[PDB]
Amino acid sequence: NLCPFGEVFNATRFASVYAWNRKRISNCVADYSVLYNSASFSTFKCYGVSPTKLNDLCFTNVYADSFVIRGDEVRQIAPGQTGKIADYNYKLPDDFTGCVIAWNSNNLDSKVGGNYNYLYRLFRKSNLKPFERDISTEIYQAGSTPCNGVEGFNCYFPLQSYGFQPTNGVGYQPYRVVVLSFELLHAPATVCGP
Amino acid sequence: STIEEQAKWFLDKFNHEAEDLFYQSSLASWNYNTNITEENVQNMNNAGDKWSAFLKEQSTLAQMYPLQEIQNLTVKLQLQALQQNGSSVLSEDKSKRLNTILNTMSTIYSTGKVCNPDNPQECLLLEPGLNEIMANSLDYNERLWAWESWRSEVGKQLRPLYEEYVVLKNEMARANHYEDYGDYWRGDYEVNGVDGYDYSRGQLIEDVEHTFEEIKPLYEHLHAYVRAKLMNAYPSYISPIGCLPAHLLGDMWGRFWTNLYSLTVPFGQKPNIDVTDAMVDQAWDAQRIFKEAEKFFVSVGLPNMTQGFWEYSMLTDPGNVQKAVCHPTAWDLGKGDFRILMCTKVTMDDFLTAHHEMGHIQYDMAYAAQPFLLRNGANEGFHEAVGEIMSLSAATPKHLKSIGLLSPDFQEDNETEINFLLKQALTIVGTLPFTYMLEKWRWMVFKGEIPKDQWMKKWWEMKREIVGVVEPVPHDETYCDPASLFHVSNDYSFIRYYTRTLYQFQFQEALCQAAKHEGPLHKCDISNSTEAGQKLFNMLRLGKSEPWTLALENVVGAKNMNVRPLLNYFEPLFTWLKDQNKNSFVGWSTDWSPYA
Ligand SMILES: *[C@@H]1O[C@H](CO)[C@@H](O)[C@H](O)[C@H]1NC(C)=O
Ligand SMILES: *[C@@H]1O[C@H](CO)[C@@H](O)[C@H](O)[C@H]1NC(C)=O
Ligand SMILES: *[C@@H]1O[C@H](CO)[C@@H](O)[C@H](O)[C@H]1NC(C)=O
Ligand SMILES: *[C@@H]1O[C@H](CO)[C@@H](O)[C@H](O)[C@H]1NC(C)=O
Ligand SMILES: *[C@@H]1O[C@H](CO)[C@@H](O)[C@H](O)[C@H]1NC(C)=O
Repeated sequence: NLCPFGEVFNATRFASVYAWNRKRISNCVADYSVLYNSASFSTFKCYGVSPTKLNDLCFTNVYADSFVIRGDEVRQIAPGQTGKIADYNYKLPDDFTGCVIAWNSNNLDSKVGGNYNYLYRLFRKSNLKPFERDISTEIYQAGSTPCNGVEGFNCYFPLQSYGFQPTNGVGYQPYRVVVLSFELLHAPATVCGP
Repeated sequence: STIEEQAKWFLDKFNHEAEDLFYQSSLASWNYNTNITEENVQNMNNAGDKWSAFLKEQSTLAQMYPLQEIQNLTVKLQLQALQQNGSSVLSEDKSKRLNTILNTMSTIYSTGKVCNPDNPQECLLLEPGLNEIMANSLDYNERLWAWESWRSEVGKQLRPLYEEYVVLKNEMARANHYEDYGDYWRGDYEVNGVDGYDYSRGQLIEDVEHTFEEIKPLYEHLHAYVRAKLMNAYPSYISPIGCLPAHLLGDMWGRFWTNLYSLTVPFGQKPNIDVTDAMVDQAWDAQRIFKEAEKFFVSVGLPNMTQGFWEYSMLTDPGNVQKAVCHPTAWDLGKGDFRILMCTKVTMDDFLTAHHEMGHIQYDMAYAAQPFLLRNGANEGFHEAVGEIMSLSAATPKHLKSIGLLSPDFQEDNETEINFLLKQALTIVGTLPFTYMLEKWRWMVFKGEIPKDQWMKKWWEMKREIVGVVEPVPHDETYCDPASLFHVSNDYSFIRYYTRTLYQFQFQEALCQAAKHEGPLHKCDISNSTEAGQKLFNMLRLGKSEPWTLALENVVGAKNMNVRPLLNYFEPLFTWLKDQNKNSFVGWSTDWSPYA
């Protein structure tokens, strides 16, 4: 009854971080250490748990959030962080128990001349609360003068393209991120280790 | 809501947008500079156009935030860099014409060939062919042939281009609200918003001249000692009272006198302080040269080179497979991409140059976290100085002994120290009148002080007067000898190499004091000193976030350029030269010519 982690981790296309995707996982057996050695992940940090310990835990659901960011920014996918990604795109709660997993995706997501399809939100009037998701596109009013879904002075389209060229430094290269949240409700624990 | 916070958000936008457009312009230029082709000229033009158009729109917006209401010095500095429109103030036709001029000049410079009278189809480029002659030849006529062919066959091509370049560049500069292109270039040293740390564009000329007055006696005596030695190197060819012939100075121009060391060495029987022969026997190659520079920086606590540096740099000549601009350049392309472009040879010259160019990369890496507009040396002289501070330690006999290029039983005399100081002077002191004179000529051209029919007439008068060097062939206003040098035909400011040379000793004093150094400054090697690494890095990481005058004072305790640390470094050689010259002519007459 193995869990379909492959669908998430080995997906061909990844969401932009402003529009991060969530897959619900249930009714299956998950081997988290088999997933740990499933590749070389540049980041594999579990916060309320340990991987080898997860294989003797059971949860009612697991949620897998996936998106792309640059290397510099993987540090923002952790509780208590701030910055453009954590404030405006994807916010983990302070009491997070779950795993953050990341790997370098330069060979999939960068393109000679630049791949620009991955976006992030540059401006927002306040910070996202944990797991919130903003896909709106109104023009950000940075000034007195009220704009009008028209870019202009003090008025900025709020989303920006990453630009991934294979020649970028490793900080600037694309990284694919999978966040796993482990949920336990008063209901049958349907996702178990072996 | 406030202007300073509106400007903060605007810069936020600008920095993110700018970084990719700059980077795409850098890649296109890299392609042209490693692979000269017309297809790559047009891509460099297209990416340069795209970047300049974006810069024009963005600077128009930046100029709407009054700087009078900006407290954050770093917000004010970023907006200050966007106060002029830039290159885009030229019409489409003039901008296209200016680009065509720059690309023809740069292509002519590193692909132009001269061919032999003796051989109709041998063909030599400046690099390696003519440079090898101008560095190794001891034959008056061979050296004269390379020096004159280069200027006659390539310099004449550049003369009409250079005339129109002056016109268009000045037009650009007047629209950017400068007097002329030279005034524009001196703007790199301007500092405006900071009380007691300001520096006007006019102050730079006076500081260069006032400080150059203090360098003259040392140069006069190096000049006289070299001229006496050249008399036996070139019997019949050297006047005892005249300028030195321009083609006998060790490179295509006399920019450095380094390659005169073999002819002027004070104590020729001591172990060789030039480690060229030693690295050839040890089978060194370009890779070991750049790996050794890397290990030197790691010794003071600075990072390794990145993986992309080692993967994407061009560290040797690719062949005739493709045409490169061989002139050593340190590239900060953006987005963590750092490269050096260099056609390295197994010489001590290129060993030291590898250390200096990597120092510039070290600088680029240290301020990469700075916001885009402040990712720059505190001024062009700082950026040109860092690598040279390093090579001052990398050149010391003690350092060369410790990397195995001197015998493990090499012992230092007063004689070996005079040898080292003499070779150091041939490079460092020899270049100062060269550098001041070249740039004053350009400043005078730019401000309209030299009629076109007297360009080369004034050029050679100033060589004779300031530099004590004389052309071996009379030269027409069909020539354009300044443009036969890389920096003139590739549109680079040159006074950076003057201010840098004074800075590098000011800095070296402070780094060696941090390393708790024992004795005179020329024996100091900051290797393995992470204290010295730390003081250097803390200045490097600032970029242009602080005015250079405050930045300099934080390291060395002075707000201005100062000649005293350079003169003190060379003092033991200065005392020696004065005694050596006691039976020789010192000074030069400008009337003698090799030709008559
Ligand atoms: C991704 O694909 C590889 C290659 O088939 C496979 O070995 C690996 O287990 C897959 N990853 C996951 C999480 O299923
Ligand atoms: C040089 O440029 C041409 C096009 O300008 C390109 O097709 C060629 O592959 C390049 N050569 C190298 C060695 O990269
Ligand atoms: C404004 O200046 C302060 C220090 O004076 C600095 O910490 C801050 O980062 C600056 N503003 C921004 C947006 O960086
Ligand atoms: C260039 O910037 C200046 C501000 O100094 C501005 O007045 C001018 O409009 C800009 N160029 C254009 C597009 O006219
Ligand atoms: C210190 O530097 C010397 C050469 O200057 C070198 O031989 C030695 O290995 C270095 N020592 C350490 C601990 O790095």
